[PDB]
Amino acid sequence: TVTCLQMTIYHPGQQSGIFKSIRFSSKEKFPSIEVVKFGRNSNMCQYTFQDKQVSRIQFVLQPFKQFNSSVLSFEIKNMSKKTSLMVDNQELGYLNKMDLPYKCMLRFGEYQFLLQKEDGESVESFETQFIMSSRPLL
Amino acid sequence: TVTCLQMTIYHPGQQSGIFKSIRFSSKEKFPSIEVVKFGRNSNMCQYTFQDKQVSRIQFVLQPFKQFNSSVLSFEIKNMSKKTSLMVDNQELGYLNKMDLPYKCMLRFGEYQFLLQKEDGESVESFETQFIMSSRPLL
Repeated sequence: TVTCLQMTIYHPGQQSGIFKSIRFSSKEKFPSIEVVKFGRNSNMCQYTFQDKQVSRIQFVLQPFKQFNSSVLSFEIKNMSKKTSLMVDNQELGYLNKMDLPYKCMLRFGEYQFLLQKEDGESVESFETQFIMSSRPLL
Repeated sequence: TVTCLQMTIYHPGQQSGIFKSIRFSSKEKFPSIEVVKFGRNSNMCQYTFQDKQVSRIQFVLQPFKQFNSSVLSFEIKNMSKKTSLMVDNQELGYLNKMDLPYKCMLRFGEYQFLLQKEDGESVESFETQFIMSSRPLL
């Protein structure tokens, strides 16, 4: 099995088309070499948001392995200078990083990201899946 | 002033042409967005080695900021499934990571890397410098 990071995302103005370029429901597979970027720039970020309130690159997610663990984990790093990044009740400034648990909440601007990791056997590949939440998450 | 990572490298086959692609003595600037990659593949790594005992991508270096401290630090992560990576006295398997102190020793295969962080005040970019050592470092 491939480890998939399910991301349930919400924004108060999500119907405006800020997720116009995001492909939901389906799974997309990445190699373990990849650093997945989120932001406003389509040339830099794999996942783009049609929103001027989001930095050119908002933050990045990359897979890693905890010591003597045979499965993937994910580390996050804030790439935004003006906007902070809330990993539950821990605030991340510019170029701050943190190892994500199995279940955590992401907040930046007025975006809400529910993050749940479902593990697999693989360590050389991971998948992502986006689900748009109709109601707020908090 | 920019934070520079000075890397002193040693390998007994350094005269054979392993380092014919590495520009020594110079400084090279990198944005804080970029993740530095070392390995055998010239299309996947910024700094490449001709040795066939080096994996496609040996390991990665990326900048970040520890909490409170507004100066750049560096995280290393082994990208080699086969060859383990030694940071001072700690072994790193595939996708194992570790944050580097100002001065530490890297070791993979027959390679030896001396890493020293020369702090600058800029957090928007960093620089690298390669120094060759006639004598082994350990």
